[PDB]
Amino acid sequence: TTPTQEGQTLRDSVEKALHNYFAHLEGQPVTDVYNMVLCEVEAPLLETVMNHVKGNQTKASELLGLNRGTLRKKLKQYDL
Amino acid sequence: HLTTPTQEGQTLRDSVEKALHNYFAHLEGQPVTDVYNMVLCEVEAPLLETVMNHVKGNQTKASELLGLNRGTLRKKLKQYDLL
Repeated sequence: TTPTQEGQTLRDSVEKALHNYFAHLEGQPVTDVYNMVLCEVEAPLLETVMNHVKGNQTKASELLGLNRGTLRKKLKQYDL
Repeated sequence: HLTTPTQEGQTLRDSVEKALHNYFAHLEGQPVTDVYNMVLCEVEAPLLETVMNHVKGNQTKASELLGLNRGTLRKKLKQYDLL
C-alpha cells in the first residue's frame, strides 16, 4: 500500500552487474569471461540449492533437472 | 568512493544467493525442475547481449573475451535469440 520497489529479477541483476563491469575495465585483456561469470553464478546456485533440500543430493538433482553424476560432478568441483 | 547516501552494490554472486533464497522460499514443497537451464538461460542471455555490444556484433572478438570458439558462441548466441 506504501511506496515499494519492484525486485531486481535475476536477468536484470546480471545485465546491470555485467554492464558495470564493462565500465571499470575500459579496455584491458580479459579472457575466460564466460567461465568466470558462470563460476560466480554456479557456486552460489549449487550451494543455495543444497540448503533447501538439506544436502539430500537425490532431491538436489531433481530440482536442477540434472543427473546425480552430473550434479555431483559440478558439486565436486566446489565442495563435495 | 561514494561517501553519499548510497547502498552496497549486489555483487553478482550475492545476487544469485538472494534470488534463489527468494525463489525457493515461494516454492518450498512444489516439484520444480530445470532450474539449471532456467538459471543458466537467465545468465547466458544478458551475458551474451551485454558482451555482444561491447564490441558491436564482432562475434570474433566476442569469443576472444568470453573464451569460447566461434561455434560454441554461435549456437549459444542464437539459443537466446541473438543470431
